[PDB]
Amino acid sequence: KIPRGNGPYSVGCTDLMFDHTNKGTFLRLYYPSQDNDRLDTLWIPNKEYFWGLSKFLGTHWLMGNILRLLFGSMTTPANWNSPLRPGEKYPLVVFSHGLGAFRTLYSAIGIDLASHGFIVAAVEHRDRSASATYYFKDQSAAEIGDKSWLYLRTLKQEEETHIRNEQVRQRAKECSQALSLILDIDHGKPVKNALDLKFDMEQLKDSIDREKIAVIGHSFGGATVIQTLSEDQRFRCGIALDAWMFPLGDEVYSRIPQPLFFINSEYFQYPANIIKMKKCYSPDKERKMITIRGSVHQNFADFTFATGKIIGHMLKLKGDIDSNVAIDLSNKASLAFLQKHLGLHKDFDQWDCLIEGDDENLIPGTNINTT
Ligand SMILES: Cc1ccccc1-c1cc(C(=O)c2nccs2)ccc1C
Ligand SMILES: [Cl-]
Ligand SMILES: [Cl-]
Repeated sequence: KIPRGNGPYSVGCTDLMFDHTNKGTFLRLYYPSQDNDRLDTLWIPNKEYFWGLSKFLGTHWLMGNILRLLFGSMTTPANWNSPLRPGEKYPLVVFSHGLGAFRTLYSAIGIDLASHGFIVAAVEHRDRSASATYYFKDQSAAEIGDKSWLYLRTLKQEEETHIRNEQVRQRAKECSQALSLILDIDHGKPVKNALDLKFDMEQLKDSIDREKIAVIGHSFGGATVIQTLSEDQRFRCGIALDAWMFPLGDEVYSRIPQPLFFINSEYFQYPANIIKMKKCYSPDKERKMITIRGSVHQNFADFTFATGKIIGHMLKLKGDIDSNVAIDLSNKASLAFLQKHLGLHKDFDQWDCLIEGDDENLIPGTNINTT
């Protein structure tokens, strides 16, 4: 089980694709919901995501079929297509997934943020960093639901620097484009969802606290946070969850005026990566860094709740720390950070001490020595 949100709001979930092309926005929306008696949300909704997952893990696509057998009916505790909770303007998080992931795989984060009164737009990237994604070749294909699938691209050694940087820049553009889509919907601009789903986008009219915008992401998505902030000032702060810094250009590091929070796992980080995080620091800039004790890279993803403790530890989906304990720390410290830098009038400041790494299961800053 993916945990339910800890906040007071019920959580809805829907998908939005606009336009229908490989250049349009595809996102999964998590939102405060009016109702709590809908069907739970299908975690991985299409067989082709399992094929892409199997390719990314370096197995035969038939292991994809076995993963589908084991996980294809798994749900996440968000009310599918629930009406939006009316009568409040919600701050907006745009969320960026890791390499091999896609929009649906950070629901523990998305649901928790929504349960505290956020709208969350979890982007599906079309940079070939997702294990799979889909779109429609044209308007006829969209109408009949004839999906075109795009699978993870594997790189040769000498494509690494260049293609990862091309990908992070496309990812930033996709985050900006998703923001603009949501902001235009918030006006009441008619948008016809390329997916035929029983959620009226007209509900989102006048629902966004238009100045309270953040970008959050894991791993590749953590780099995407930083790229996005340097190029789109509409984002007011960023949270990089165990950022993989390698994709970022040399130019970005001095170009991030917004507050930035690094939440790291203990066992992923390494000096080359920490050195790159430290390049984002300047005395005029607001920077914070914490490390979750006993955690691994995938503690931020829903894969951490998908198996038992032994299989979990074996597959590096779980660390020595309990997965619920770890995600609570990351989500609560995130809430306090967003309250501070978005200027929210909630009670998230109760977790301010977590921003400083002041907890038995937190390391202030980093465990990694860079000398
Ligand atoms: C746990 C799980 C459930 C359903 C499909 C795939 C997985 C899986 C996932 C990873 C993983 O670490 C990642 N996959 C994509 C991005 S990270 C490693 C092993 C397994 C079995
Ligand atoms: Cl290193
Ligand atoms: Cl790790």
